[PDB]
Amino acid sequence: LSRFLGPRYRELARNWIPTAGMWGTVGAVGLVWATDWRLILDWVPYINGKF
Amino acid sequence: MTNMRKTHPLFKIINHSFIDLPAPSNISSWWNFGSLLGVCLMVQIITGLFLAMHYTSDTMTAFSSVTHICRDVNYGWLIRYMHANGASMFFICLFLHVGRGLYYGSYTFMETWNIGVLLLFAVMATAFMGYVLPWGQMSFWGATVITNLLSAIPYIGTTLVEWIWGGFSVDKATLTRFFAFHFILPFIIAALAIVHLLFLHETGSNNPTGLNSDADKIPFHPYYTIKDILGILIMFLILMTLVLFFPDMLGDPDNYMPANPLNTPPHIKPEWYFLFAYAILRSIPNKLGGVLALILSILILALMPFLHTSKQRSLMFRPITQILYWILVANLLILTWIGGQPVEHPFIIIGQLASISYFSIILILMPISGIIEDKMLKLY
Amino acid sequence: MTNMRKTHPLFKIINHSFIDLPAPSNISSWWNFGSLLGVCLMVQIITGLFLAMHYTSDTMTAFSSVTHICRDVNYGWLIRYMHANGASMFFICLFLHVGRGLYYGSYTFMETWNIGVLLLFAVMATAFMGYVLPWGQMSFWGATVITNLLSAIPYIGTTLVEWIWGGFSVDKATLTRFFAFHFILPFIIAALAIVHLLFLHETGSNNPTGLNSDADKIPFHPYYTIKDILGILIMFLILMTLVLFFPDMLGDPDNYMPANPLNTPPHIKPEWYFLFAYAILRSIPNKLGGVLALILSILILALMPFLHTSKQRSLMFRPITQILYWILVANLLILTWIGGQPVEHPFIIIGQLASISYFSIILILMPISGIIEDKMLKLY
Amino acid sequence: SEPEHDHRKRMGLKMLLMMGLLLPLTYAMKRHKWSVLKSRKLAYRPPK
Amino acid sequence: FDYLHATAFQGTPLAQAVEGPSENVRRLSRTDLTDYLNRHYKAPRMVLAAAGGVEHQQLLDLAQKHLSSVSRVYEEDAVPGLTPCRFTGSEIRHRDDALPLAHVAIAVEGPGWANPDNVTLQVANAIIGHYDCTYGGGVHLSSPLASVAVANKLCQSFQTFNISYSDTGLLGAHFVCDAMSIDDMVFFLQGQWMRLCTSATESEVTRGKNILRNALVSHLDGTTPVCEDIGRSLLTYGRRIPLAEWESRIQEVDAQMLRDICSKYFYDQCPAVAGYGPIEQLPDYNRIRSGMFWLRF
Amino acid sequence: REFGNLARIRHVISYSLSPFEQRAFPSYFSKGIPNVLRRTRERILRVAPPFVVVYLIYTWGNQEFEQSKRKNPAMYEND
Amino acid sequence: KYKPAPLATLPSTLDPAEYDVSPETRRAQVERLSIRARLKREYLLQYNDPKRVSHIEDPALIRWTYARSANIYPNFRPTPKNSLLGAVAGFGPLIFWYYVFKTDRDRKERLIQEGKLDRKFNISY
Amino acid sequence: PTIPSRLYSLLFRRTSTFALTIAVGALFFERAFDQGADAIYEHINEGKLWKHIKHK
Amino acid sequence: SHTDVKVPDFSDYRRAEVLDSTKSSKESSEARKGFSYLVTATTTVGVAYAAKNVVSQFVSSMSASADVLAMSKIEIKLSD
Ligand code: HEM
Ligand code: HEM
Ligand code: HEM
Ligand code: HEM
Repeated sequence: LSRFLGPRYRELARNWIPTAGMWGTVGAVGLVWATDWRLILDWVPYINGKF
Repeated sequence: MTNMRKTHPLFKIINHSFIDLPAPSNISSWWNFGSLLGVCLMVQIITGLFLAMHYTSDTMTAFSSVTHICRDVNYGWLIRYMHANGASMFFICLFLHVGRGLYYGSYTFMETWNIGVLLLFAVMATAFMGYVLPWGQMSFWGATVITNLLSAIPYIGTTLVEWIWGGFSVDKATLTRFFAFHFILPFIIAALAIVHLLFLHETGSNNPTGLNSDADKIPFHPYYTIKDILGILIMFLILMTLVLFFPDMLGDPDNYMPANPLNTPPHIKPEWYFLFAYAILRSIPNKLGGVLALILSILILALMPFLHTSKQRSLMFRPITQILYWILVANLLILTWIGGQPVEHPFIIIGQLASISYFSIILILMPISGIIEDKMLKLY
Repeated sequence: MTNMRKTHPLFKIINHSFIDLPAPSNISSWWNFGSLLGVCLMVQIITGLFLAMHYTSDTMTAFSSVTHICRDVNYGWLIRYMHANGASMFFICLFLHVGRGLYYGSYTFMETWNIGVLLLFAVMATAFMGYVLPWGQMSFWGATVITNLLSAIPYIGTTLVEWIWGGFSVDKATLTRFFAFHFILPFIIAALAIVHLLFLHETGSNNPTGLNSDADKIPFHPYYTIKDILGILIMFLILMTLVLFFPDMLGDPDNYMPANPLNTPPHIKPEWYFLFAYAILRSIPNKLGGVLALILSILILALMPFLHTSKQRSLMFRPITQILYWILVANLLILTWIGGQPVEHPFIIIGQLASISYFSIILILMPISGIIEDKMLKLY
Repeated sequence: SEPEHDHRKRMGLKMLLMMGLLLPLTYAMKRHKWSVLKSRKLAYRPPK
Repeated sequence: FDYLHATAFQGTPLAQAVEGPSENVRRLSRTDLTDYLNRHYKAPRMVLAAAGGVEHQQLLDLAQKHLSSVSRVYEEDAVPGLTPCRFTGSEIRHRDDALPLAHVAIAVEGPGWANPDNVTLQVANAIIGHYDCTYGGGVHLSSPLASVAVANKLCQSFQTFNISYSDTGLLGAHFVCDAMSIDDMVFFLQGQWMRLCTSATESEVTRGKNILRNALVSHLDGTTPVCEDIGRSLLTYGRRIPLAEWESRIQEVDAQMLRDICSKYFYDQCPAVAGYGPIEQLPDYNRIRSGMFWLRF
Repeated sequence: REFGNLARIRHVISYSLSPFEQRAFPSYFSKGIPNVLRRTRERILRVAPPFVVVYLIYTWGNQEFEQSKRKNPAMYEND
Repeated sequence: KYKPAPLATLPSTLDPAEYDVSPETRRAQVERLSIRARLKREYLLQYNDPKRVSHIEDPALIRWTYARSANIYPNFRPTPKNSLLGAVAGFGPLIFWYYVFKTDRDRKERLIQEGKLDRKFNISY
Repeated sequence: PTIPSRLYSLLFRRTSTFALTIAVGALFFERAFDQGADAIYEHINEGKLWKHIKHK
Repeated sequence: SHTDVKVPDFSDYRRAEVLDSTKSSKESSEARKGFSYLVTATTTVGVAYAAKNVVSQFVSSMSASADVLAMSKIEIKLSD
């Protein structure tokens, strides 16, 4: 924590922001695709009709 | 020409784990409880083997199959009451094992402790999930109350509770679900205990004094297998005193009616190892806060690797951390009594104050107690 | 920083087992059947785990619970017919693994083979204990015939018959006891598979050439993991074509009648993997000799490490022993065909000549073929 | 006997089309990972 | 290095050694050597480097007197021509298990001389650095591959190289290791390479830029290696780049710039692998490729 | 039993190439079917006449069951 | 650049092998000019001989005619690839157009014998 | 650059882009494959199923 | 010695964009990687279908039965 807070670790965290955020969207889109949420799948126009 | 216990590979891992494992010589009777949990899990598995051979799982004749076991099956009463009081023996050995783990500085065996609390979650789940299976009024309404308190979460709660029910209430699919789960879960508990022993045997065992025990080592055989046999004989003394003299004392007498959904018991109460869990769930007035206090109460002793602020390992040389540990187990006993008591003014304020004080001991006061130990012994 | 796969002990077990295992680069599609047996045993455990959530074991409503699985619960027909056709796939992969072990001369892994023979005993035990569980005519009378075969043992055999029966006939206690045994025995098979891997991993793995091949060794990952994935997908193609297109041609049609002791089927057979077992036990008119020939015909694979007389390990460079091995495979197919019909002319003669040929190929003919092979290829 | 029968043939056709669209691709993945051993050429260089 | 040049550029003119094989030494007569002298020793492919102590007008008068009219026009107007050589990612492994120390090199094709990014691939190569077992830095050495190697006793030496040719280079690491830690050295080398390639820091690249500035001025200190730099720079770069322009190319390099052009020249690329010694605990080439590209990013 | 201490092999080299730089199917449909026919020719003389005799004894058994189920026209036809 | 093709080939002026040539390649070009000079001088001597009244017997054209006519079966070797591809190219479309002709004529004979197909004005069949 | 080269350079070289391509193609494969499989199933029996006899 | 080692002719195995020695492999490197990872991703979408759909069948089988869904609807109290 105290050894993990610093300028170099903040720059490494800034370097690891977009791929971990994209992995978070991977987990969110995979959770949506696994559970088939009715609020979210009714907004995509390819699955717009009834499924 | 060659040694069989270091040549033959099953005998090599049996010899390394059981025969000349480097173990500290100064461990007390409280270190016997892990092997007591192993042999108690084995006697729960073998009594469940000889119990499920005459058990029929459906709500028309589950209780009739239980009474057929207790009356018409030869020596079936011994198997069923030995299984129930061996679940009680399993949980008092588990509670003394986790009290030893909170006491003697073994938070720091981190992967051992994390797969231990995964094992403890699975043991509590299979204990409730096998307590449904006699199909009494108390078992059915305890199943309804414990699964209905999982429905407090919005947007996933009613999907989760019709998923775990198989209907609008507890029924035939719920009982066969819980019997299949109660078969499958203690074998993955036993495999988790095997890899828990592997994560222990990576770094050996520890002493009551919190020191590096590498200077003084004895073999596990025959120095600890005869202490294992003595612990097994005193555990079988208390377990056989529980089955052959007081069979329904630790159990609930209200379970021994046929199950009826048209009426309710005058107070609803789960088992004695779930009483502190039910008191912590009853302490929070919000129901989602109660189930979050349930999950955080079981999971908060896994944060004890991260709550080691003291430079001394064990609590043997920590005198007021010992005071906070015995007031923690006093809060656990008061929680067990409060969960045994029904929901009345003023048991609720006693349960609220004792749950707040128990979370203050396990979260706040014991790290600052370790800080004031290392301040009073001039470490910094 | 440190290497996690060679530092973490739970990762060290999977690194020594499935990631950085020294495996030969030679090995064919026949060597994929061990991982296919493990994966299909895991899907049989998962499939029966999700099949026992609605199954009720009693003498009245077992067939009603099986048809409640088949048509009433959501998509339980796929799980039930997947369990039946995956028991068929379990025995397909087990018979081809046993044929691979005879095919490529891996009798020299003696304790590995003996642990495998104890797996074959336990797999045949849980398959017989699981075929009774849809309580039908074929299941009832097949369990009646196979558990009535154990009365041929003198002076203790009928006491063993009423011991495993739990009463005067096959009944409610026999069905719930076989349910308990059928649930518990694949975990014994899984622990025996773990010690099968443990006895394998020090002696190494065979190759089709049949040599000590430690010069040419590749890691298990990603080569044999991707060959495992390809074998899993072709095994699942044969398995899903077995469940979703041809679901009841391996299964007997008389299982789908409700069970009744008043009416017997005219032809009594088990499912297809026990047909060579029934061909062994129908050949001798002395039933104690049939039981002894059955236990000898399964245990003769365990005695097969003491019939390795040739100086070449694999059978691939032994063409006379290849002739005797493929006539052994065709004779086992003759046994599998002849086990399903009633004792008529000339089927008793065909089964008797097939049983004495099945013993004579293993006992005398293949060691004297190894001796003739060595004397023809100048090893004397 | 079979109320699942049309759903069984529908899920079997879904399995057959997904495995026709899957199995040569994972066979190509196996052959792609095994091309190193399938073109591993050897030589002997003795010290004479 | 000769095995790596044989297995990295197979089927090309860069596969062969500088010395030539023993079946080709024995047939070299005088007329083939004077054909080679008449073809490849031509005057505008030749520079005259002097370094200090000279005067350039004196050298040009002496080159007018002596080294003028060597040879300019070819025989049958048959010009030699440079070709873009194919880099083939491959594996050669000479297994000698009685030999004591395993020398294993792993190299990716780098951009070469005339491409301007030899400074940024060299500053990545100098962040990775070098170690030999006689270095007394110990565990406290700055390069983390060398720190891990002396922490858990992996290898005797490792040297990270940027050998460049015209449009084709080998940049990689060659390590002298034992028979029991080639898997550890390969895993920690690819982990340090792609920890550099994913999470490059400003302190790491200013350490590398400082060690490159010191390495270039320590190389171009002496008269004989500064004449080596004058001749190599005049044959390859066309002009000779002064060190002020090398400093201006070094000072524009940052960690973001290093991260993307490392993603150009490092990430998911098939390397060439050579090994002489006990090469049993080298991983196979699919494990080299699975240990290249990262499970997280 | 790990890598490195398996066996001593000296003076061997092993050329290789990347998975990416070669075709995933190097001459499959032509020049793999001669290899399949050569392996089939190599092992079908030791596989096949057991399978020829299992089809022969299958045909003998089914024909003998079909003949023995049907009654004879010789005995008890003239009483 | 300009990508090559088997049907749209690389020209020799854009070819990379014309720009990196060797003295053995130049000696090969000199020997190709020498053999073209020998064949051109022999052809031109036979062209401008006035004693010649017949045509020019072209030996390479006689060689090409003999190779395309009466060398193929003396230079046959039966290979499995040639046997399988010749069996496919000599048998395959006969079974294919057999299936086309028999399917169309079974359809036509079935529709005539059932009466669905009508020959309204079909006098010359 | 050719046809697979740009999609390798922008959505296949990073493992997060690889998994996002896998998940987005998984959702599109779910809807398109279920539509195509039910279309070829109702083409292999139009009038036998409960759809197209539901007029009663 | 070491200089007599040459890698042999890999023309029967290598791809047609790598088969010429006058071209570099970095031009077609993205093409071969985007073909083989397309093969890998088109396998993995079917593997994700087989791991989603079978898990959904097992989860819906762990859910409530159709007989329980038929019996859970109450009797209609109607107009009177
Ligand atoms: C119920 C099944 C359990 C079994 C069979 C089991 C088994 C064992 C065994 C055999 C030992 C070594 C003691 C000896 O042989 O002398 C041990 C120690 C240990 N166990 Fe467990 N254990 C169980 C539950 C748990 C749980 C739930 C935890 C987590 C709180 C845990 C944490 C530990 C720790 C930290 C030690 C090392 C300190 C000590 O030896 O007392 N165990 N266990
Ligand atoms: C895999 C091994 C096990 C099997 C096969 C098994 C099987 C059974 C069966 C058939 C019953 C119902 C009969 C009855 O009413 O007592 C039952 C009840 C029960 N089991 Fe288990 N069990 C196993 C392990 C355990 C374990 C490890 C525990 C402790 C956590 C446990 C706790 C209980 C409890 C509390 C009951 C209810 C006792 C009662 O009220 O009658 N079981 N078990
Ligand atoms: C219970 C089901 C079984 C499982 C899960 C199983 C599992 C495995 C596995 C994972 C392997 C290593 C992969 C390989 O090298 O093929 C293996 C190999 C082996 N198994 Fe089994 N096995 C089973 C049944 C048997 C039986 C019944 C035998 C005895 C005939 C046997 C004997 C062997 C032998 C001798 C080998 C090593 C040589 C070889 O693979 O050709 N296994 N088994
Ligand atoms: C521990 C995991 C297993 C459990 C809980 C289990 C449970 C069951 C249950 C409840 C049934 C009756 C339902 C039905 O299919 O009609 C059954 C049937 C059956 N099981 Fe298992 N089983 C398991 C593993 C296996 C294995 C490994 C085999 C293969 C040896 C097997 C072979 C069979 C067979 C042949 C049937 C009868 C199939 C039929 O005709 O319906 N089971 N099992």
